[PDB]
Amino acid sequence: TENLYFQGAMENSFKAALKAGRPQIGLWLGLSSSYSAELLAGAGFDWLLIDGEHAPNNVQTVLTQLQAIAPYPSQPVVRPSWNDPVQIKQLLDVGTQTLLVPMVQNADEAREAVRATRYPPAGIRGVGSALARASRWNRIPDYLQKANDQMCVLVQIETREAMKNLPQILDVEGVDGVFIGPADLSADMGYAGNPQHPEVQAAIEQAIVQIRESGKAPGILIANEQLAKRYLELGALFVAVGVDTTLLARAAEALAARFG
Amino acid sequence: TENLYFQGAMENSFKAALKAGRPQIGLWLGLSSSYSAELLAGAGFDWLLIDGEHAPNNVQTVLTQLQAIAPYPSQPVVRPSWNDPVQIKQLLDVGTQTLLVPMVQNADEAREAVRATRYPPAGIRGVGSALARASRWNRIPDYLQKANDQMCVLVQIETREAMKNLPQILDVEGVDGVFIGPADLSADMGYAGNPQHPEVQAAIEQAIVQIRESGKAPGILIANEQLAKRYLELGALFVAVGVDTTLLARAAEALAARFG
Amino acid sequence: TENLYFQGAMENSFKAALKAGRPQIGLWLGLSSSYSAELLAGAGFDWLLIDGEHAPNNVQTVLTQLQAIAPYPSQPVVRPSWNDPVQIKQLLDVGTQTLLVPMVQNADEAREAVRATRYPPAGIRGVGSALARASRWNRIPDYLQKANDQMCVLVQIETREAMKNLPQILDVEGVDGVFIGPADLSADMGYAGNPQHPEVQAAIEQAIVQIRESGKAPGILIANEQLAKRYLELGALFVAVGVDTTLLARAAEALAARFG
Amino acid sequence: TENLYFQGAMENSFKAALKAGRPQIGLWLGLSSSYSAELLAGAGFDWLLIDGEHAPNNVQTVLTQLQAIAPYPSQPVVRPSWNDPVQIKQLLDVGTQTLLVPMVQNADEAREAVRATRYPPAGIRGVGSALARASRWNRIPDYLQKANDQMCVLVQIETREAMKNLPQILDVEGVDGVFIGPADLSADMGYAGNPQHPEVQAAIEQAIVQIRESGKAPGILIANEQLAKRYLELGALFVAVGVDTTLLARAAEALAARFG
Amino acid sequence: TENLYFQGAMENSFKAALKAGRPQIGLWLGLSSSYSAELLAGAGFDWLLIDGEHAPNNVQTVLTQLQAIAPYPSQPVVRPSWNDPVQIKQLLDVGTQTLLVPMVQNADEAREAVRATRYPPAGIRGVGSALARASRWNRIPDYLQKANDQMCVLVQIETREAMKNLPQILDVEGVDGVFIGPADLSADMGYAGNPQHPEVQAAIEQAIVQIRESGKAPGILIANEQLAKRYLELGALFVAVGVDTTLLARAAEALAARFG
Amino acid sequence: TENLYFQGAMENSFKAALKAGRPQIGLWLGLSSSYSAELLAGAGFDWLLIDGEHAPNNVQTVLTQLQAIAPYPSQPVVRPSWNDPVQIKQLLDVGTQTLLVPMVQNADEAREAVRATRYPPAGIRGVGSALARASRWNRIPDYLQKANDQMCVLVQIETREAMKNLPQILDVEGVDGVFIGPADLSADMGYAGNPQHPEVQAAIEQAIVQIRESGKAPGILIANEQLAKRYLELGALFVAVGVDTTLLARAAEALAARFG
Ligand SMILES: [Mg+2]
Ligand SMILES: [Mg+2]
Ligand SMILES: [Mg+2]
Ligand SMILES: [Mg+2]
Ligand SMILES: [Mg+2]
Ligand SMILES: [Mg+2]
Repeated sequence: TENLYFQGAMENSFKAALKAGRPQIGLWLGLSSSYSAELLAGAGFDWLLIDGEHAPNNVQTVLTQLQAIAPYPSQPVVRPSWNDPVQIKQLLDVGTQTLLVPMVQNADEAREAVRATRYPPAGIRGVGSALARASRWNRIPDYLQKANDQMCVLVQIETREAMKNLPQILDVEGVDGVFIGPADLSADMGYAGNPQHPEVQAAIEQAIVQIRESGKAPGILIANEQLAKRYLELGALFVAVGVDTTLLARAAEALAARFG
Repeated sequence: TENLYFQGAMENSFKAALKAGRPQIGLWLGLSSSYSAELLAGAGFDWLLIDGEHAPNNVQTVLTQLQAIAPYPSQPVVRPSWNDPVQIKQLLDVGTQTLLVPMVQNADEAREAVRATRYPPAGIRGVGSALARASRWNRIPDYLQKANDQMCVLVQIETREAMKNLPQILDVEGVDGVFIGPADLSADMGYAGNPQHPEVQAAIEQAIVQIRESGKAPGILIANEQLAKRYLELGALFVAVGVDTTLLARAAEALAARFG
Repeated sequence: TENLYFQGAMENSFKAALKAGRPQIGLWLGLSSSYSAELLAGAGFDWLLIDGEHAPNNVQTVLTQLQAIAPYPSQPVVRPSWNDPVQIKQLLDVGTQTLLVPMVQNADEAREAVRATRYPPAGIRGVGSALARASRWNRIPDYLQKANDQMCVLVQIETREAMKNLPQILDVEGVDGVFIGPADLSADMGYAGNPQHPEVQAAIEQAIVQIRESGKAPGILIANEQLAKRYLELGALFVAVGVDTTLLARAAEALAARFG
Repeated sequence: TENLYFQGAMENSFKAALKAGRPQIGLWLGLSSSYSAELLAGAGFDWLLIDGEHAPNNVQTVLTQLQAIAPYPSQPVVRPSWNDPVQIKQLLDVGTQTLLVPMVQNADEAREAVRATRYPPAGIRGVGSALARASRWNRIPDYLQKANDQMCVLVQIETREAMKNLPQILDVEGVDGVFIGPADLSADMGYAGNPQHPEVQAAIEQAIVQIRESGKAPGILIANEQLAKRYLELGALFVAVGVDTTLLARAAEALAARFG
Repeated sequence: TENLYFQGAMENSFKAALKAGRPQIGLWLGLSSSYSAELLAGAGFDWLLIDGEHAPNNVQTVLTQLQAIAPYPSQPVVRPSWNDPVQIKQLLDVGTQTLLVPMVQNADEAREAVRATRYPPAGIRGVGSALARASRWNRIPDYLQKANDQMCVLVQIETREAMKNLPQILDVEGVDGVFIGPADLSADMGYAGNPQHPEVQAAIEQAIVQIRESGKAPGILIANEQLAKRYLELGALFVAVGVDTTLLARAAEALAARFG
Repeated sequence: TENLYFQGAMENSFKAALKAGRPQIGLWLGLSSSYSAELLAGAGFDWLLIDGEHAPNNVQTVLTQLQAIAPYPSQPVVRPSWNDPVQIKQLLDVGTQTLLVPMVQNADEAREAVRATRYPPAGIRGVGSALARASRWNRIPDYLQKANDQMCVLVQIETREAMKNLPQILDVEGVDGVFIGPADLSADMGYAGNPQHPEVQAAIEQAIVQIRESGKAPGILIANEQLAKRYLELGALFVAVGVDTTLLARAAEALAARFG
């Protein structure tokens, strides 16, 4: 069984599902807890986003959430605080295989994101596999030779500039998905973080169509179910449909109010 | 403003509301996190139960949850793992003023629970108020003289033995409320922790009525809203109407299912 | 896949292996770290002992070690600090199914250990399965009805008194295995925690044989490999053959010495 | 009350006091503990500086110190390790509203500090308010529209270069205060971190006068009471008068020595 | 140097100083922080009391405080939450050699405290020295044979019952010192934790004299310096003269007040 | 003794041993635990590398590992995640005196590493010694004047570019040692992280010879003992001969396999 476990651990199931065009339904994790992460790992989502940008996470809390999530069918995705090669290196060594990189503005930045995930000559990933949960402390055989192909890089387009540079970003080898962040986008477009305006919606839907056309996976986070279904219909392949903090806050609030 | 903060830290608002016959709507906290505790402190509940019996909490995590909840209107209640004077002492020194004591079987045990919370001569509470958050490290004036009166002891009746001893338990001075645990009770009655059986409901209803007629506050945890309203109708004064882990688990499950 | 994950979370593989007379090779975990626990879960042991008696562990660190170990074939066993029903309750709710109970002196104490692990009417286990990782927050169907049968209670015999009471201890229903602690035993016999004396070895051998003849599983911790094989030869079924702190300390020492 | 709490939480009282020219007396927090932070929150200071530059703090320990301090009249100020937009973003999302930015050398850097705190179009603050304690997980109404005006940016001038560029820094919109760091300044001036030299004192006092003249708030940390009063007389508006580690170390040392 | 480090780790310097009649000046540690413990270990105290009774400490935080204090001349003493053999065992295995045991009421209880600290046949201390920091994971040679003699047991007398039993308590072999808790004592005597009353002072003075005449070490905690010197004058040998939380709280308060 | 402790703490024994040409045998610490660090501090190594680049460490876990290691003869060395002046500043303030800086490509970068460790005018180290464990909260006398000379900067050459720039790096004042990272080097040379190729070995041995020739200390990490002895023979002065995670994983694996 250990052998079975290790020859099984390497494979990036999320990446494989995106390549095959299987839509993946996700939940955002901002509770920054390995305990609630495990609870939510059993809810039935295809993927769970561990947010190191907008939730108080770091490399150490990412590690314990990956450990919590590990035995479940739900697949972890991790958002670094920015497109930082050092931070990406550290997240990969604790076992991150799927990265959601915020604020990717152009093809150079997208390329930098991809190269941060890959060992030389294909990138600049630093080698420390004996030390790393990524290789299970060198129990995964041929880890150094197998690692690059199982990395999944998803880049966020969150500004008008990023939207303008989209065709070039879609040309970058190793960018597997492009995620539209509606809150940051509408803010950049002058709608103060509220995406429910026709101009923001048009830019979002056009982008999803262009992304899918290139053969890459479109992604988005949207709490409105009707909009989520509509993005799915247009070809989005990684769609986060809620946020743990929001689910908890709204369920508790609605419950308290039912009792006055 | 510091004088003003301290001369109001002392006051037990939950105990005052129970004495006045104001019904208090509660949420159970099993997430064991100061982060989600603060989030839930903003939802509008009268009280929040920090569970040290059935959730992975200790004195240390109780402390950080009390700190998180402090500026909000919601009032903290703490459940020790058992009727243990040592643990009760430690919970009180970190600032706990309202205790929900599990598995109180008779009047002697209820009396022991009360005495654990009170300084001599009215009890056996150990003195270390310079060290303790309870007195805000001695910034609350005359803490040793004001502490006993602001302690609020709630005892759980969870077995047929406990239900038989209810009249005597209710005669114990310092027992402010009596809480029925329907799952433990139904388990003891032969229904395996499933309270939705006529015999269990009848015992619960009779106990609520009996508690309230003796001038004490009846308490209960119940996830079913219609049962909750019925118990409120009957005179229950501290009613927890959901559990954070359950709210979170069920909302995430339903969300995932809506997308298949 | 979630249904499939849950309908297999319930099953105690260690208990099943012991019942079938399959010898189980174990490693003791005193490092008190979810990080090294995961590392050691990949090494190939049948079972890992999370020590809450002689290592700085608590319910909280047990929980994170269980999460770390979960996806691996190695099965977790937990040692509480003593035969304490409250601590046992808390360990079970975080997901512990196999307990190694220290200093069990007689059949009454063995019976108390068994009853602490079982829901009424077969025991006194407190009910809080909505809150607990044990039921995966109620995602395991019919948890309350399936829990008792998957509990595996191992009792330590560590004194001459305990050895005398062995026949009666072995007659206790629910005692699945009997573990001999050679250090505590030799200490009680007047050999100061050093088990390598003929009189101690003879008592150990006789107990192993006696345990196995009664149809129960004999257990032991032994760092000496040849003694371990001998005890296996004699019928021992759960044998811990080293301790993580010792493995680490001795390998580092020998390495340093090779370089002067 | 929840409504009252939220419509009350948004307001930056420290910023309002500085605009009104009310001098604010502060204590530096380097103990990196939510426990001692709460203790010191009751001491009567107008503000408390949570030091992420010279004390072992990070985003997570800042969060728990803010939670500890929250119910007290003392107002939190947070120093990031440097003028880092990513780190500033993370500190703001956990609820930081007043920032003390070290090593601001010129007006460009001061402008970058200001823009890191503001949502587009006024800055580059990333939007993730559903996830954030800053908005109380979206319970503060109109958070996105109200947030920019409640941010308070204080910049540190700590070198001869910064002193030379002071007139231009004072022209930067959104810089509410300018803090002189005497230890770093004297070091840059060739006095090895000791500010008690006439040339350092002259540069400090001249700067305080120039700062106040521009209508912005001068600030400083000084352990000497006589110098503190003298800086206050010259118009300094945010003056930290001690450091928790120093208060503790000196009180304990003086106590031990009194007993030989 | 490792041999040299280990052959000096074993020795209890506090116990040796008490036996020689050298007065030891102490500081109480309620901050529950390994960081402030190290800071205070440099202040010049003979001993530091890590409080597990009235401060939010556990075995885990005791361990990190012992590690922090280790390289300094100040000697650690640990107070368990009560006279509990299980907790005492766990405290000893993490390296505690000097215990201050609260609420010892009679000679039987004093004897139980002593026996909890000693390996058979002189006591009931459980054997797990390979796992324990106490033996430095077996690097201290002949640990099992040297441990008992380096244990130092101090018992608190805190009630009128305890004062009556003092002669018998003092006849217990292994009781190295007797500590009077003036707050608990005055509370029991009817003075509500306020020891500054003639009757309480007289009982304290008489006990100090009685303890010292029996050849044992008298101990006390007292924040008032002149009372401390008086008790020293009378023969007290372990005298804690302040509390870290109090030192910190009072220095910060006085500082704030000097600035209004 | 406090005086003795402080006037003793300042001295960098590792730096002194390198200047005197005493070879130093090391162990890498990737377990990221203050507990196992203390265990390994007693194993007999001259130095221990706390890895903040490839192990999940941060400033806070470095701090607790330094505290754990402090009383032992083994000397701590710390690797930051990169040549980052802010991170270096924070590591120095918690007490790091010996730094191993990864990915130093040229003499400019080496100079930046050196200047990050030194107070003005010799570098850009920020001054906050009252707050810092580095000065023992200002108990080390003349800390500001003594600190620069006790800093020990070791730079890693890990690419073909770094190897080409070696002569210039060796000319940089304050670079005390040059460490070859074989895994990163062979990766850069096209051998995918496996250093056991003649071309990698030749580049390594030539570099060691050039380093020692310049009068600076060569260093390396190598798990093969025969290669370690061979690098030592050529003049390497800081040689790490194993990794804690590897020692633990391989000892546990070999043990499990001996029992089938
Ligand atoms: Mg965004
Ligand atoms: Mg119950
Ligand atoms: Mg034993
Ligand atoms: Mg400065
Ligand atoms: Mg006392
Ligand atoms: Mg490297």
